[PDB]
Amino acid sequence: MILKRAYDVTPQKISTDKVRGVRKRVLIGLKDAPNFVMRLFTVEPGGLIDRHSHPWEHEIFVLKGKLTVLKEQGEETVEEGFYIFVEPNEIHGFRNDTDSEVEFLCLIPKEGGE
Amino acid sequence: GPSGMILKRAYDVTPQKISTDKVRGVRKRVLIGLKDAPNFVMRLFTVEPGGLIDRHSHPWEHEIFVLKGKLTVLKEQGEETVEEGFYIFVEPNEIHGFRNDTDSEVEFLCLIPKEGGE
Ligand SMILES: [Zn+2]
Ligand SMILES: [Zn+2]
Repeated sequence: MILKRAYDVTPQKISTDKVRGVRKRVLIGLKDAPNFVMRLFTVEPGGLIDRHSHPWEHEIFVLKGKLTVLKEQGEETVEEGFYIFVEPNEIHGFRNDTDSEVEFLCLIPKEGGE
Repeated sequence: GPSGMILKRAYDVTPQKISTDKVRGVRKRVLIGLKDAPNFVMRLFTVEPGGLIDRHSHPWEHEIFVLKGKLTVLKEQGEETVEEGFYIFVEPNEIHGFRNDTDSEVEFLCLIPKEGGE
């Protein structure tokens, strides 16, 4: 059994053509998990995960801040204490329009990798 | 399967009492349940002060994230308390349980493969 403070997992900085101002922690990855993986994302002020889709779902819980969720058309802001279920193949992305860091838990089935 | 995305305040789900031979002082909210989940389910558990999930095991894993409070985790050998911001991975068949030794509610997210129910 693994018990660990999430913050202590080293975050990975992401800065690409589609993702900027984002850090990813893999809390429960493919080494350990037989079916699905647990990640924790931190979105800096102004950070962006641009619209994309994939053949697997997301299950998300917003831990801190106000997260802007991009939809195929339009967007919706939600707060700490919201959960989000993104169906497979649905277009989605994320932005942080606030002045402080936003954090969310994100789980995907193993085929999504970590 | 269906398209779209659900975005919902977890507290809009009513916390339902869990009461079994091996659980007392616990409530649960099913957030992403069997009716919708392709692969795994998301629950939010509330452990009342003094609540207890006795040591047990089952043929599926748990993935847990502690949202609020100090959670005492029961292991096959001894126990360890963790707090908000900790995650826990419980392997299939590993003995585990939980206690809330504090005077306030403890909350944690708990995800299992959907073959284990909701
Ligand atoms: Zn995605
Ligand atoms: Zn269990």
